[PDB]
Amino acid sequence: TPPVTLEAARDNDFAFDWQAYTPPVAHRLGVQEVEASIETLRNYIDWTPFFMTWSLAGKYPRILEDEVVGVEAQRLFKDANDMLDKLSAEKTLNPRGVVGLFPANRVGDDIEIYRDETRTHVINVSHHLRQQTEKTGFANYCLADFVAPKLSGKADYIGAFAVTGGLEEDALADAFEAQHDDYNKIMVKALADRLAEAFAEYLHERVRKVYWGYAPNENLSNEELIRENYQGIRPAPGYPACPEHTEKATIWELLEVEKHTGMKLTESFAMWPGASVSGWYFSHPDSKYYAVAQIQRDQVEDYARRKGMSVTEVERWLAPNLGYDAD
Ligand SMILES: C[S@@+](CC[C@H](N)C(=O)[O-])C[C@H]1O[C@@H](n2cnc3c(N)ncnc32)[C@H](O)[C@@H]1O
Repeated sequence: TPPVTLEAARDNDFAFDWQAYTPPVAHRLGVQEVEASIETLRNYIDWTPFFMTWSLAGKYPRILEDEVVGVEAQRLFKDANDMLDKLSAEKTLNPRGVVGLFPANRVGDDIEIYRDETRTHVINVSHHLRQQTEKTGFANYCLADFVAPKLSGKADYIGAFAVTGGLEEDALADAFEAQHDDYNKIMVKALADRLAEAFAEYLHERVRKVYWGYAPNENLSNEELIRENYQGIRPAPGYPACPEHTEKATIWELLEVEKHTGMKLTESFAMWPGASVSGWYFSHPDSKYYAVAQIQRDQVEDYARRKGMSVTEVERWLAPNLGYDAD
């Protein structure tokens, strides 16, 4: 579809009646270090991606019943589960995380995060991109649209989190590798992954129910959680609704991630350990995932100005999304 100017994009933003909506107030504002045991996390594991890691197709649990790959799947799963028992027992892989909730308001395509409820001092800004193609009856989405504009005078909030399956991940895989045991070496990385992702599901649930607290009586099964049948979203930088990776640096700063979990970001803004998940929390009932997709040169120059970066640095990071021939 033909791109649109940034201005026409911004003119077709998410239309909602803010004067008639009262965003839910965050019950626990602030930053809180969190933890979760392997035992608790196992109830939140989505196993389908583990089987796909072992090049097996099929969705858990039906996959355990496949007359051809069923038996290999059952072996994998049994070994998966005995290793979990062992890391659980020996406390050798320890999931760590941090979560935070903040007063926030939308100004343009960005989200201002305030030091407190007087909302007079911006401690950080969460920058976002807006879809830049001609949209038919649908707004040109930007994640900032799901937070109340500062102009509406409504108090709103945003949350963030960073979780890891454990800082031991490499020590464990490194040891399986030294003795040429690539099976378990894969096994331990595949599990740390499931655990990181389980912790993100579990923590999002605690946020919906207690920390932000807008859905205190929520009672979803793990399959309902996997189907995302809850109110709200937890977009992660790097994913399609927010493809710009350097924003992981804002989360690291807001939650003081390294100080509270030992998790670090690299030169290309990847997270260490490898089994880690970071992102934002949005409470709006209408929030959803989508792809920003191809963005034009006017959006790149504006984004660079807001971020305080040169247009070429922004070109490096948004390269998969430039809707024009970059250089
Ligand atoms: C990666 S899966 C994780 C849950 C799944 N059951 C699993 O275990 O893999 C879905 C997650 O990816 C991120 N995500 C997916 N689509 C996204 C989008 N379009 N924009 C931003 N983040 C997105 C969100 O953090 C979301 O919770």
